[PDB]
Amino acid sequence: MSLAEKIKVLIVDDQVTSRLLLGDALQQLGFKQITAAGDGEQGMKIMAQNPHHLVISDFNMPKMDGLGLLQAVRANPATKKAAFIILTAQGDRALVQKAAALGANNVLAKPFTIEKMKAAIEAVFGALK
Repeated sequence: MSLAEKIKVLIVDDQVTSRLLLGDALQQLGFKQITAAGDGEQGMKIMAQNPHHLVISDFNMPKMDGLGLLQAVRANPATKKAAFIILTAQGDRALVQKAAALGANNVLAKPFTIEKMKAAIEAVFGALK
């Protein structure tokens, strides 16, 4: 169609260390494509403007955090298939299901552990039934 792969990873964080970590963790995972722009908002338009299948951001001061992205997806079905990640000192499946049920396509946390991170990604990728 427009993108044989149409599988791009969007990772934008206010802090480099944060965006670097995520990009690093996902890097070793060989995600697909690391796309970062300004912030959730900047990365949202930059991401939407193109193909994407992952939306990970930090909690620094993004104009469009995980939830923010979800809200955007609700306006754009193009990113409605993009799984966003939101790392916070909360990590509650309740919030995940809350947003994930609010309309979000997929909300996963970005743990410092490869086990959790690999699991999250493994889910964001697999997401079978």
